[PDB]
Amino acid sequence: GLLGQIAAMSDLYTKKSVWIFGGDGWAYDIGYGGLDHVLASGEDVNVFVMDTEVYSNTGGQSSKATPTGAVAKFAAAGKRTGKKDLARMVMTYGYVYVATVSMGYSKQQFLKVLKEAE
Amino acid sequence: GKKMMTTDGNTATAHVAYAMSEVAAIYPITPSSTMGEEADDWAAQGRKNIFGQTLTIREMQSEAGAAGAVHGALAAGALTTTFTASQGLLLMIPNMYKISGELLPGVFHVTARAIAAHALSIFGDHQDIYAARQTGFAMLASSSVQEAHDMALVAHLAAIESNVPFMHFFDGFRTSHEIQKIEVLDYADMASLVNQKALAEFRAKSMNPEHPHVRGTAQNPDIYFQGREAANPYYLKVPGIVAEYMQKVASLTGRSYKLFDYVGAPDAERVIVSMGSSCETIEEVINHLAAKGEKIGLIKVRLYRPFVSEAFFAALPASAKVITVLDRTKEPGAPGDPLYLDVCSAFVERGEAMPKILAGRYGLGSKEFSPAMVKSVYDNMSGAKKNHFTVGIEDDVTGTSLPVDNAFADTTPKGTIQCQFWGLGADGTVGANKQAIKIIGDNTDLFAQGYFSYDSKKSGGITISHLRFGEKPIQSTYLVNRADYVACHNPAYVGIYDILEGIKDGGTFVLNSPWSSLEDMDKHLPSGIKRTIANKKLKFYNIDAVKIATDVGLGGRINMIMQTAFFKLAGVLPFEKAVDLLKKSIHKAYGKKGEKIVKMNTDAVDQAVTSLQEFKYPDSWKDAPAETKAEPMTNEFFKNVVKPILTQQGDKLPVSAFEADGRFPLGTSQFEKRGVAINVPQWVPENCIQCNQCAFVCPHSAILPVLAKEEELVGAPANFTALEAKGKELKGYKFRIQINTLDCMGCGNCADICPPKEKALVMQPLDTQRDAQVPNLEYAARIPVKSEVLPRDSLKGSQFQEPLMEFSGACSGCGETPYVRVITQLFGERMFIANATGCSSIWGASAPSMPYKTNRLGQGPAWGNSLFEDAAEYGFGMNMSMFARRTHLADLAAKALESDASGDVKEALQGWLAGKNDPIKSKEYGDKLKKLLAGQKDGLLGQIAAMSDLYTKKSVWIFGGDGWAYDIGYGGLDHVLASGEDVNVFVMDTEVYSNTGGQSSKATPTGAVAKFAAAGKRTGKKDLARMVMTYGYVYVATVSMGYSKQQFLKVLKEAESFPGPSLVIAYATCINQGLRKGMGKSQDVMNTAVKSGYWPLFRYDPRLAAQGKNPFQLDSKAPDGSVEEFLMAQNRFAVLDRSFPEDAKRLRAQVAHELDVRFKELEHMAATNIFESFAPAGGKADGSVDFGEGAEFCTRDDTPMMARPDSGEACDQNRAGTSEQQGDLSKRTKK
Amino acid sequence: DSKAPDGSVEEFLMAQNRFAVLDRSFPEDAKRLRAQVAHELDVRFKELEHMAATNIFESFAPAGGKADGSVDFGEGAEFCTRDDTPMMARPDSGEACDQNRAGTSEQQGDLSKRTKK
Amino acid sequence: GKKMMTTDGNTATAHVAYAMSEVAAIYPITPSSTMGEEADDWAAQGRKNIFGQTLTIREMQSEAGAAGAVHGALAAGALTTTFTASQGLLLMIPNMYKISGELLPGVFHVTARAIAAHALSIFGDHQDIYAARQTGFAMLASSSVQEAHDMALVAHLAAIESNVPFMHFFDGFRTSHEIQKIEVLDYADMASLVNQKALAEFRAKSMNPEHPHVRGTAQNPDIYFQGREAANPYY
Amino acid sequence: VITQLFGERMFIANATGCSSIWGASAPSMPYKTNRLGQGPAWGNSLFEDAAEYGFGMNM
Amino acid sequence: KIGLIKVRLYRPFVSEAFFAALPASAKVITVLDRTKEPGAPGDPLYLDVCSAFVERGE
Ligand SMILES: Cc1ncc(C[n+]2csc(CCOP(=O)(O)OP(=O)(O)O)c2C)c(N)n1
Ligand SMILES: Cc1ncc(C[n+]2csc(CCOP(=O)(O)OP(=O)(O)O)c2C)c(N)n1
Ligand code: SF4
Ligand code: SF4
Ligand code: SF4
Ligand SMILES: [Ca+2]
Ligand SMILES: [Ca+2]
Repeated sequence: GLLGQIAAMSDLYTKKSVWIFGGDGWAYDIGYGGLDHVLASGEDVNVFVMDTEVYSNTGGQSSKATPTGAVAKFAAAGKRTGKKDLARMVMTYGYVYVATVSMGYSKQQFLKVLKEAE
Repeated sequence: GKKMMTTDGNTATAHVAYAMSEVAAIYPITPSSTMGEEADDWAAQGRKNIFGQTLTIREMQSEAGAAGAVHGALAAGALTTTFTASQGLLLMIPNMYKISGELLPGVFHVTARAIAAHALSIFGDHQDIYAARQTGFAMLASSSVQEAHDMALVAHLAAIESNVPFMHFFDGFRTSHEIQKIEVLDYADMASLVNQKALAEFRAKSMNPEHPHVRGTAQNPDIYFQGREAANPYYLKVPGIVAEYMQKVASLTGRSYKLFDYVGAPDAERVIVSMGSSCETIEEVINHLAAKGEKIGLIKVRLYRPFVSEAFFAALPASAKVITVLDRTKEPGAPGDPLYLDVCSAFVERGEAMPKILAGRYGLGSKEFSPAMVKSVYDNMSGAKKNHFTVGIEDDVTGTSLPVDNAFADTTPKGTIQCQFWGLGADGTVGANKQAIKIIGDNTDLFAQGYFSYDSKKSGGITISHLRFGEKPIQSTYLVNRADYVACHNPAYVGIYDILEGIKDGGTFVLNSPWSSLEDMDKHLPSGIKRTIANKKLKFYNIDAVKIATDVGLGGRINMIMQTAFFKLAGVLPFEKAVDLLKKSIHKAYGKKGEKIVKMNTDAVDQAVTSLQEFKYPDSWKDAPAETKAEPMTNEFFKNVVKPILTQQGDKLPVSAFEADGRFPLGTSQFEKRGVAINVPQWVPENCIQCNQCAFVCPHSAILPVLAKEEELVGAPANFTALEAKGKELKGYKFRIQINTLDCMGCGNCADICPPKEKALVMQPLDTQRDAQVPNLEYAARIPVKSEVLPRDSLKGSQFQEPLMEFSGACSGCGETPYVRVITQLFGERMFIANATGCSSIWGASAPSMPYKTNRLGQGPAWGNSLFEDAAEYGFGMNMSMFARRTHLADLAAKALESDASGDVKEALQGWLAGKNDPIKSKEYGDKLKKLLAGQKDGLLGQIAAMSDLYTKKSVWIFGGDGWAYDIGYGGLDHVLASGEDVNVFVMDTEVYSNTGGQSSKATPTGAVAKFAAAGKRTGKKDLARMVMTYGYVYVATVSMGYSKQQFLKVLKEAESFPGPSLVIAYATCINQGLRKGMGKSQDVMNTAVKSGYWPLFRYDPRLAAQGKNPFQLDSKAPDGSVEEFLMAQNRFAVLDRSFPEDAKRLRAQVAHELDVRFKELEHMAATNIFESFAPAGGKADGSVDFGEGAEFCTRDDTPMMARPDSGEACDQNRAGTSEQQGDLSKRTKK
Repeated sequence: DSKAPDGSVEEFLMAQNRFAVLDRSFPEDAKRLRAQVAHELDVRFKELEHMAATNIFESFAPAGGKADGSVDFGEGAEFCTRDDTPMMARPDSGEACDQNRAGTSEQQGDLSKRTKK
Repeated sequence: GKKMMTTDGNTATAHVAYAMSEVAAIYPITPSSTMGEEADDWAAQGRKNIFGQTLTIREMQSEAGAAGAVHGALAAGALTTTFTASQGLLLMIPNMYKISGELLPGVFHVTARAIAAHALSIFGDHQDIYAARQTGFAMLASSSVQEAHDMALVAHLAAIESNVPFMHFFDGFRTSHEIQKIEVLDYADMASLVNQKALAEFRAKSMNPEHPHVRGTAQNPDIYFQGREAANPYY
Repeated sequence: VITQLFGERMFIANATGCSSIWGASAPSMPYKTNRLGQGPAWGNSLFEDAAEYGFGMNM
Repeated sequence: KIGLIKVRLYRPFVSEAFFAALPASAKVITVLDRTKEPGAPGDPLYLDVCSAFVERGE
């Protein structure tokens, strides 16, 4: 009974950290609409976007995250449009922790964001 | 244990799903929307599932999102569900492969619905389940409300044990929406059938950081093929597991099932294989025919996947000499449909007898599958043996349909009352019907069935109900044809519709009408009806429900009276129990605001019963004879297609009546003149200040401003009164406000906003107006619209334009139509409209009636609904086509200038080339050219002559509401907008998913009460405007008609002209927001929305940034404390107050704080020196370069994904370090 | 967390082939765009600056309320809140109401207060 | 006329697609990514299609977006294409029904690829084409690089004339990525096989505010079943 | 480092892309458990739905 | 004595043409499918060919 039940749910005792991993092509393009919804849902999940500023894995195709003038696939003369501002875009909600980072610059600030975001 | 219950198939299944689920990721899609909503209300009421917990429901942005959420949950150990249909289902296909791929106990309940091909459909068929045929999910079909409950249970238990997901489907509407008296089960019983060892294992196999594993891996060719076959043992066991559970449940229920089940004669020679609800009706006919000695049978399929041939056969009689497989779908180009294809493979694979299998199709899009049709399927087996036929349609083009004989007898069991009720929307007929079913079914032990035909018209639409009671279970899954009792609750029907079709001899018939005397009665009822009433020997009862209702105090509300007539004259119950049972319910329901209401209802029942006596009639009726057609000119098409459909005779149209690609011509709305407003605004010339705010406001184009110079007003009616025209430019004309009292919904909007104290427009009952205002309208209709006299886009001048969208089947005082009408009053002649699904498409394109029309010149909005999920990317498609086709024209024109073409021709040509993108010059010049190249057919010049529908710049619009723009279609809206190309998106904001049930959208406000936001949304509105304003190159503006019509026009003009993307979000009212004082108060409300600070009006136009000016302009002033008096005026906000004051007072403060912040942020943006500059575009020029040229290190990997045709040249893969590390190294060994 | 731009921009862009190829092969266009990017980061960072300094801003609550209770947007509403469409039809729907065809409340009343009899 | 060329199945087909298309709404998905990229570099190099115009390629946010863009273009009169595989294809299913539903000459070139079930796969098989079996699109398979060129041509011309969209598929990697010495055709020859009466009609049947019509309508049960069978003569 | 901080108790819903390609190409899998047998529960749903997938787990 | 029918036009599936390619001496015929529909009674190509053979009635 009861006590035994709880004994069996031991892989639920300690709070878990739900992460959502993906790059710029997913977060800014194909998966954005969803990224946005989940983020607007206000529940406790953590999304980490690795920004390469293009669709890497498949051929370096230009993504909505690719910068003005960067040369990628379908942006063969250098992208003629600005980077999609996802950060300022989701910062409009007000209830979503939003941060950007760069390892080469501050590893301290990266850790401060990991600790704060989670 | 067991519990009697009288409900539909949806809730029948949502009963079982809530019980067996721990999580539900959801999304609204007709006809399955209910299930998710009930799953949600129940959870909101503390209801516990089998584990004693309330359900976790969450609403996703789309059903693909829901599919993925359902996937992650199962992966994570929770048992999960989802409800979906047609397109929703298609979007869940990718996941479904992953879900069964990873062997998870998912369960999808789908109310099988048709797929949108030439046209869309909310109705029922198997096009969507068959689309998921290969995903790997098991499929189990229920063919009746009782079966939806059981089969849903089977599907859950079997999933848990087998680890193979299950999709349980039932026909959309014909089962999902059929009320029927069934037996349900207690959660404890469902709980008791659960394999715990299996369930505890699902738990351990799951994801968990305490004992992790990786799933989803990418596999090569060496191991993919194997790992794919590794799940076989499971699919081998999923059938026995289903059989095991059909058996266990039967143990508790008494209702037994088999994978495939036979019904009919043991020595039947002609057997039918069906699936879904057709079986019930087929079974019902089988009995009839068999009682007569016929050797016919039926195999109802339950478990469609996996398809156990062994079990198929165990249900097919050995004497079957011919067998036809009925499929509720159409796979264009296959050699046969799925079910038929499956059965065949069994027969060949069996290698013995071969009964001659015939294939047939029925019910697509909820087409009827009545008994006569089944008789026909059968007769075919013994007669012609036409293979690959259709039943239910007259296929005169391909000639594949079976003939149908309606003289076929009635086949319902002995002792069955069949009823039909004809009513007007919102007269409570349907409600009463659902009530009479609970009442009868709960206090008698007769089976009750109820099905309700509706109307595509949102306001004043008709509604016909079909009820059935009988001592035997009702297997009639078809509409009622031989009615015992037919009731007509709206006198207007008698004349227009076929009220008495099929009524049985001596069948009672009641009519709500004030023609109490043989005199009036005689001066209204048509010949056909008096006759019908006569030769068939009917029991005609006339009742003036309106008056008795007014009399007894119920303010002319006929529901309770017409409810009395049923109970009394229906023949289902003995008089004393009938009137007994009725009163007992008057108290249960009611007992609201005390006794008064109650008693006042009781009295209605009384006098209802008292005044309810047979209308006695003259034998003369037997040959009452024919009337004359006071018919107007209506088109060759209205005459032939749109009228027949509107008068409930569309089934009668053969396939040749419809266009292969399903298109429809515009303006069929013009000839409708429903004339259902109760009160219609009437003009008062002596008060009109001549302003054109009334028409500009009419959500249906009911008001028509006439400006006619005096000699056009000659044969004008005596009463065609007109004022002198105020204005400089306006002097030789007389201006009149013409009320179209037959295309008005009597919303009251115009009069309510009409400016003068002594109103110019006043509401008057339709009958004080119509006689005089009908002919005047016509007159005013064949008078020229003064498009050029005033500035097109000036409030007054706009109302002097041809409205290219009129009389939509949208609600009275709808908040969407005023906008879209003026949008066409400004760009109509050259616009493309890509309409996202929602009220826009529903009111804008419900066959046969189409609001949008062409102008005097035959041009108007090219209209098309792609889907719901992709309106923008669809309108981006058109945009691209115009680029290419318009570019072709320009290279061709550019070429003609190098020819021996006329000088004039060349002069038009460069002018055009120079003004291609000017909607003035492009036309000014294209017309010169259209005349100049007239007749031209040879080479270059001829080519350009043929591309004349490309000469003038077109306006590409993308229409959709908040659910599309903020949710399902956002991702796309965003992309198209980021694309920077010239398209215009117009979002009608209702702050919820209107069209389908007022479900909460990501645009719904803090504390607004919608579906899935049942305690008032506990999150802020998604700020789309500020969200897209971050790009910097997208024109973004918000508007509100009630506040500034001038600013609306300034936004239309500015948005359409910005050489690039434009976003226009408009506050739109809705029946769903629940405006306390009426939709007439709509304009006043949009207006309060801006004053209150609730909805501020701004504009972000990048060309200002181009001139060094700040592109952000506020247009609304700071908040003025109206907020609360604004919120508390909409039921959406006020219900939460009534029912959750402590929580509600909190949230209206949240919203009052939010609008206060957003507006303070809107303030220093207007004042910001910092800002995002602008360039329309301008550079590129021929030249391509790969990111890989002249790079030093490798720029690609050894992966097969990066391999390209010209790849493979060597480079530095970075394995040897940095340049300087490579060199400091070389400079450290050298040798 | 980062400080203002320090003119590194071009020496940064010109270091990645993604940006440098366009230079090699489209100098006239490339010199233009690296200026665009140098202008953009200059704007975004100036906007990133007065946000850090803004007194105006969006407040926060993790969540906390609801509690058992469900209510349809249709309760105690005066006019109809649903249509005759088959899409809106629900299990417990069908009770009569004012479909707005007869006008606004006050228009209904000024009318009653104008015939009465 | 004819031209010897030694290439893979992808470019073998992208040769024909660029020639027969006026618009391409696109999205990258292995193994079919090449086609779209070549369609794009070529356009960037002034290359002309059979009408003497360079191709209009645009990259969407997903292939469902590309499916919808492909739909709006055809509706709007332009002949259109798209390249896709496995999941990309599955996302184009809803539109595909609308595309053949409204009888438009679309053409989808898919390098048939496996579907992600227990695991994902970029490799080749017919799990994705068979998934679109019922959308109403015609299907024509090529079984070798030489056949990808021809069959792609057949698929374009037949679409123009029949008004029934075409999906032309070849195995992913085993054909899409197999270099082989083949014989191609000049655009002028492809141009010469085009039914002009059919093409000029595709143009007139199209959307245009000068002569509008409404498509996409919501139909009830009285007329849905019929209007659905109304396209039979075509198939 | 994200795992050097939360590894023992994390769910990872990986969108397709280099993440899943480098993070889960059978037979070789980078992610490991700790001295105690616990580590990141890893799974690639699809490309189009990484977030809504990780929202599923959350639910 | 072995043969092969390479299918070109899979949809629409013209049975008439299917047959016009199958030798009259075919005594056994195996339909190869490059796919796996879990739980169907056979794959698409195989399913199609069958319906032709039964529908042919010889
Ligand atoms: C539905 C779908 N469409 C297309 C693809 C092909 N694909 C996978 S990787 C890739 C792009 C990867 O994007 P990004 O997030 O930038 O990844 P990274 O740069 O980190 O590799 C795409 C389009 C896919 N897997 N699924
Ligand atoms: C892919 C898909 N999912 C679900 C639906 C069901 N449906 C159509 S209308 C509706 C919501 C309409 O949204 P909104 O834009 O708010 O429309 P309006 O308020 O203007 O009616 C939905 C979900 C659909 N048509 N297609
Ligand atoms: S009451 Fe409404 S529908 Fe009638 S004319 Fe006025 S605005 Fe139009
Ligand atoms: S709103 Fe009133 S005053 Fe103005 S044009 Fe209409 S009827 Fe006349
Ligand atoms: S938007 Fe609202 S008011 Fe308008 S048609 Fe839709 S449900 Fe009716
Ligand atoms: Ca967090
Ligand atoms: Ca524009």
